[PDB]
Amino acid sequence: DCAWHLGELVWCT
Amino acid sequence: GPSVFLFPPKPKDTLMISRTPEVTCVVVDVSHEDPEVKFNWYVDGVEVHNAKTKPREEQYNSTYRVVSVLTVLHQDWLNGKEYKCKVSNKALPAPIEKTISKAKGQPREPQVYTLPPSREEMTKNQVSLWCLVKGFYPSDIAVEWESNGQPENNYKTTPPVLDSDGSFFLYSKLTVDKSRWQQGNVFSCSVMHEALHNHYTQKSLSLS
Amino acid sequence: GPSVFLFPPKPKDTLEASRTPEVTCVVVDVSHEDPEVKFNWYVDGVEVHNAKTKPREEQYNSTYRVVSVLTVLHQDWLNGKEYKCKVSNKALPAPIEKTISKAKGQPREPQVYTLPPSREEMTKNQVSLSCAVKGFYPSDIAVEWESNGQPENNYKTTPPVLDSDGSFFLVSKLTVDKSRWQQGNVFSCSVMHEALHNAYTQKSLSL
Ligand SMILES: *[C@@H]1O[C@H](CO[C@@H]2O[C@@H](C)[C@@H](O)[C@@H](O)[C@@H]2O)[C@@H](O[C@@H]2O[C@H](CO)[C@@H](O[C@@H]3O[C@H](CO[C@H]4O[C@H](CO)[C@@H](O)[C@H](O)[C@@H]4O[C@@H]4O[C@H](CO)[C@@H](O[C@@H]5O[C@H](CO)[C@H](O)[C@H](O)[C@H]5O)[C@H](O)[C@H]4NC(C)=O)[C@@H](O)[C@H](O[C@H]4O[C@H](CO)[C@@H](O)[C@H](O)[C@@H]4O)[C@@H]3O)[C@H](O)[C@H]2NC(C)=O)[C@H](O)[C@H]1NC(C)=O
Ligand SMILES: *[C@@H]1O[C@H](CO[C@@H]2O[C@@H](C)[C@@H](O)[C@@H](O)[C@@H]2O)[C@@H](O[C@@H]2O[C@H](CO)[C@@H](O[C@@H]3O[C@H](CO[C@H]4O[C@H](CO)[C@@H](O)[C@H](O)[C@@H]4O[C@@H]4O[C@H](CO)[C@@H](O[C@@H]5O[C@H](CO)[C@H](O)[C@H](O)[C@H]5O)[C@H](O)[C@H]4NC(C)=O)[C@@H](O)[C@H](O[C@H]4O[C@H](CO)[C@@H](O)[C@H](O)[C@@H]4O)[C@@H]3O)[C@H](O)[C@H]2NC(C)=O)[C@H](O)[C@H]1NC(C)=O
Repeated sequence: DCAWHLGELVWCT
Repeated sequence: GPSVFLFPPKPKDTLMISRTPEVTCVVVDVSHEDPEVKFNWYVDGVEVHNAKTKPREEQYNSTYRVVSVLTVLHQDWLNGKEYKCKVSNKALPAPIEKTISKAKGQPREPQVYTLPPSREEMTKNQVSLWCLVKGFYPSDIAVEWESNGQPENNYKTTPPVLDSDGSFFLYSKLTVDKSRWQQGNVFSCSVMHEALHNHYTQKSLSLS
Repeated sequence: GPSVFLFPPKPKDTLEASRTPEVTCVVVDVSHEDPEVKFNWYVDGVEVHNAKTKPREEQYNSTYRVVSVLTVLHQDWLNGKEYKCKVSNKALPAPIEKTISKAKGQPREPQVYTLPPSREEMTKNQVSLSCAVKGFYPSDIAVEWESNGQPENNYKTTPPVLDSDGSFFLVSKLTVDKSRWQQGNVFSCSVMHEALHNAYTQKSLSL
């Protein structure tokens, strides 16, 4: 799954 | 004589796959007479060659600043590889060497808690929403606030403080007009750190 | 030649009637060939003669540390008087002067809010009690904790942080065994600052 920060991609496992 | 300063990438750049971390090697006090500088870069001791020299910059004090920049892989940084910058110059009887890397030690996941304003603050024009971030290591971190998908910029965040258990903590304080709180707007504390799942967590706070 | 460093009094010392605030003029890199240091102290330009020299101290890197201490009245410091140390030494082309005073600008009164632990912290071994202090000027402050009239020492406090209105804020975080919180015990954050009534306030927190 992924984390987004204000629309912007942080990281995915 | 010339001196060297080696800077790490920004925490945010190492934590966001969508960004590009870099290490920066700065040679100040380069003389007009011998402006030529040689850079050798090493990653855990192996020489790498993909660095690029930034444009030379003349300084108000009749010296040049020379800067080499080396891009880095997020995981090389986060796995704690050591980056070495080696500077050589005619005014330098011996090459200067400098190293950096992520602070050494077991990464620990921040615990992120949101704290509503005190009932005693409710008299005031504006109120404080706090976000306590504790138990994190290393101390590289980013903390930002938002509401309804938009950045909330009226915040200040304390420097990381070394806690008695060897981790760090800090507080972030977001100040909002009291009517924005009374109106039930949901505000969120966003934390980026390497030891969080996907490097990211969000904790929300609203009128109860 | 030597270098001079001039240090203020402890905020606590200027804020408690019982304590003796002092201002300290430290002279490092004093040579062995020329250990003699002349100190001249001025308070707002007026020379004073009551400073006292500390025992000279060998540093083992070929130099002495030579220190003069000037006692100050609480009101003189807080009224913003300027303290000048002038250092003369045979290794100086001329006397090094330094000055210190409290930081300038209307003092402002800390607003002191104790914040209980988050519900989400509640299944952990210990919990954090927060004493949030904001709106204070100058940044000189002291924060401590206690419970049932006994000191509570297991806390850490952030440095003061300059806020967008030009005042400062900090938080102090006390960690206590969860059980101690759950059982309704009262914990108290004590804050000393010039702009508080009696240079002192105490706020309490309990479940
Ligand atoms: C001749 O002039 C030059 C230039 O003088 C400048 O202009 C004049 C008019 C004055 O205003 C000066 O103040 C100006 O600097 C003199 O050069 C200076 O020499 C100093 C030492 O001699 C050196 O001091 C050291 O600074 C370190 C911190 O430097 C930071 O921050 C300062 C200010 O806060 C800033 O000026 C520097 O550029 C540097 O900024 C960082 O740059 C890095 C690299 O770019 C950034 O990181 C990168 O950023 C990019 C994107 O931007 C990306 O994110 C990358 O991922 C990332 O790598 C970073 O963001 C910048 N930070 C900030 C805050 O902006 C100190 O750490 C260091 O301390 C250590 O060493 C000391 C011993 O010397 C110890 O006391 C100490 O404890 C430490 O061990 C030094 O204090 C100055 O940096 C330097 N100025 C410049 C511009 O390089 C020169 O000295 C003078 N010569 C003579 C003979 O008179
Ligand atoms: C030979 O050795 C000496 C001694 O050094 C020690 O011994 C050797 C063996 C080494 O092991 C060292 O590591 C040891 O320290 C060297 O002396 C050093 O010189 C430095 C300058 O070259 C100087 O650095 C400057 O320090 C300032 C801060 O000093 C504070 O904090 C330091 C470190 O945290 C501490 O060591 C100092 O003692 C001093 O501590 C404060 O002392 C004051 C006054 O006593 C205390 O205040 C009083 O407290 C009492 C109660 O005790 C009472 O309440 C009074 O009311 C109150 O006044 C205070 O509590 C102490 N504070 C702390 C935190 O502990 C820096 O601010 C300064 O920076 C400034 O200047 C720079 C430009 O000039 C700027 O870059 C900067 O931004 C600032 O403007 C300097 O960095 C060291 O202090 C000094 N060490 C000592 C012990 O004096 C010597 O250099 C060396 N020579 C050679 C040739 O090798």
